[PDB]
Amino acid sequence: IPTTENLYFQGSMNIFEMLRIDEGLRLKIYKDCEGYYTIGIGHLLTKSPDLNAAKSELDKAIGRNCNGVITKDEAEKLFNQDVDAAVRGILRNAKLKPVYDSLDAVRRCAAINHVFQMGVTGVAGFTNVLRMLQQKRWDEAAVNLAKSRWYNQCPDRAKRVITTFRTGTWDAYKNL
Repeated sequence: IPTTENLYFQGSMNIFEMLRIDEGLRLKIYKDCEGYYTIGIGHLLTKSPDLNAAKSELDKAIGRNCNGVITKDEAEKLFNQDVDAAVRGILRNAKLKPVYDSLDAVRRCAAINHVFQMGVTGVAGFTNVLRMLQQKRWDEAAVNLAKSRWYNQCPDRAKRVITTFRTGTWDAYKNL
């Protein structure tokens, strides 16, 4: 039985806290599970193997000379920008918006997370999953998500998102 504290947990979770868990928080340029230069909270700098391109993109995104290092406040501002971009990317897209609209609040967070991670065209190409979600076929959607390269090449970053699509609860984010 959920305790009073347990019942409060869902109000502490939102898309920012969700992606923060999946992406982590790093103040220095690093390589993600696919070897792509990344910083902050899952901000992909470039797909280039050239660290110099990544640092260039960094200074562009932050607006100062960073030399590969940012502050927590800066990470958070960039993260906020990226979350907004993912939400906007869903809402303007004729394929993703109807699916998003059909989902409950927690699965909506999973959708924004999915888009943040894969980008709009990658997600919008998941024809079967999108249909399953619209039809509330949660088990099937989750099994199909678990076939994707997105999940399989980097399972720890995607696994909680898939669980959340399956359940529409925050359970995968409890007890880290």
